[PDB]
Amino acid sequence: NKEQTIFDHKGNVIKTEDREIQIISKFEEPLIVVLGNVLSDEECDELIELSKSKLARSKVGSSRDVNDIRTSSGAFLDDNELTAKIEKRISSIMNVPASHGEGLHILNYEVDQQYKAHYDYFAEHSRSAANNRISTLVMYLNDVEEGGETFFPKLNLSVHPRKGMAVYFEYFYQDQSLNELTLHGGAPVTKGEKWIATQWVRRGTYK
Amino acid sequence: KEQTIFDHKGNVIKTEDREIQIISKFEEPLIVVLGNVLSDEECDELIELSKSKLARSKVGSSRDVNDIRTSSGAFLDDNELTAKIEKRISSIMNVPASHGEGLHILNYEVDQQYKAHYDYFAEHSRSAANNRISTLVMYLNDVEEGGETFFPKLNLSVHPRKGMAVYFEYFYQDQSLNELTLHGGAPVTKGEKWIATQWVRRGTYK
Ligand SMILES: O=C(O)CCC(=O)C(=O)O
Ligand SMILES: [Co+2]
Ligand SMILES: [Co+2]
Repeated sequence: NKEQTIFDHKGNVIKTEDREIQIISKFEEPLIVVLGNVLSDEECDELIELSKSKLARSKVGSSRDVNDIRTSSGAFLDDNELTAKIEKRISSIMNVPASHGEGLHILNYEVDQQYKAHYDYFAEHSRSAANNRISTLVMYLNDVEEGGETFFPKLNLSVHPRKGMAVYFEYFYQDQSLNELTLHGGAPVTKGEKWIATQWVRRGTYK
Repeated sequence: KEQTIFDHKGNVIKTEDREIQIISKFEEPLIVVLGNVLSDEECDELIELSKSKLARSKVGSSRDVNDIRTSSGAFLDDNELTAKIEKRISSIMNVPASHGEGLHILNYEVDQQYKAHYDYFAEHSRSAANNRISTLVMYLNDVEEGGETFFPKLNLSVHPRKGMAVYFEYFYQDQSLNELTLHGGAPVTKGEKWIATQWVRRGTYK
């Protein structure tokens, strides 16, 4: 008897209020789902541009408080109608209220940059682990000429960037060994560049 | 790790007439989800060809699909379209089109399925002298619900999406790797499922 998952959409599409998302493939335990048609091309481009501080003194996401998680690398977007619209769609996908999301986090990889394998949930006895992360949505905002795979090294599987698509995965299982298998990284970009939006989702209301 | 037939290491496969998208990979045994394999028009035309073929061959017999029997009536007749598609496929699969059996068409209506099976033949069968080594399953339409291609020993499934495909191979020296490619077509629960399949042999098959 498999454990319950947060994501429980049973078909080949997720009908959200403003967009029909395609369920492409999935690995079952832990649950890793490739999703098509998550963002339009225009939404992808706008999220990239919104992430830019453009050498000004104020960092994008400056409207976030000392209770907010702060990202050294990349930027959390400031809330607006677009991010709210997208967070609502993502909430239908991830089956959790948008109030549990940390907000759209944008990251750029230049050529040869990578993200070493890591967990998205916080350390077990950490303080952040009181309202720990339970699931991730990584959205590909552009096409990557070569490289840039999201790889899960303990599962020997990867998802390749494709503009408008996403990879979803969760790690709220009671057998910790399942959460351990969501170890993942971003492979080096070897030609071109890579842009992603990540939604990290908390067990409890976050914002 | 054993070398795979499928050689493509980037995010796209550039064929003569089409740029295929590599969407995701399970490494061992190798299972690859491919985008943009067939245009919408190619999918639509393959289905119309199948309807003619299934009708003219008076095919469509059993309740569910079944790997015991032959299925000659469900291979499309060779024409310009099919040759063009097999040429593309051969660049994807990295095996000459002369090793392919040809575009085999299957249709599933509600509650029909294809129970888990290996595509390759058992050792010492007569077909094992020139055994199948890899499969490409192309989704020719969208399926309201159900109809996933599933691999039960790997807990992995590919959902039908018009124009996409799932590639997998089973030519490993480690027989346990080949046995992990056990796979089936899950019941359609809403709508209907059309696929084309290319099975590729170790040696020439033309
Ligand atoms: O219908 C499916 O998804 C699987 C098809 C299949 O098993 C085959 O053609 O070899
Ligand atoms: Co991560
Ligand atoms: Co099969």
